Amino acid sequence: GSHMASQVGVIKPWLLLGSQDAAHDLDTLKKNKVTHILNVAYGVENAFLSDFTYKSISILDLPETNILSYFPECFEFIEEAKRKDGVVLVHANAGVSRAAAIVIGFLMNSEQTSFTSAFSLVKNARPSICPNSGFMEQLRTYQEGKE
Repeated sequence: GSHMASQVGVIKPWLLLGSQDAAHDLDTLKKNKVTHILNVAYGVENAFLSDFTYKSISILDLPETNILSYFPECFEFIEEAKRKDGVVLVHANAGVSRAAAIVIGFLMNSEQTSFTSAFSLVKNARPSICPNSGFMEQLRTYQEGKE
């Protein structure tokens, strides 16, 4: 639909979580010092191609989507933005399910923190998160083989 105001969540100094409206808000991308944009929706345009480094990974917000399977490509890119001393916006469409799951899993992977703690960090930053129940269960299981 038509563009609306948005509120991104701060996950790390260098890692933001938000919606496609945030991805399409040049005023706030500027203010937030964004350098990198990770688009994990389906069919959302990258609007400012000369202005940011982009990565698009097509993902469907369905409970049968295996969110874990997209982690390497997402986490690679997130780490690129960090290594460059930039800021990455991770977004999808609503930015409450796919994109939320990616960031929760990124915290679990990068710092070996629990699902419950990663989830709480992300939801405190972005109270609108609400991952689909497939993603939820997938995240609960993630990396349990290393215990």
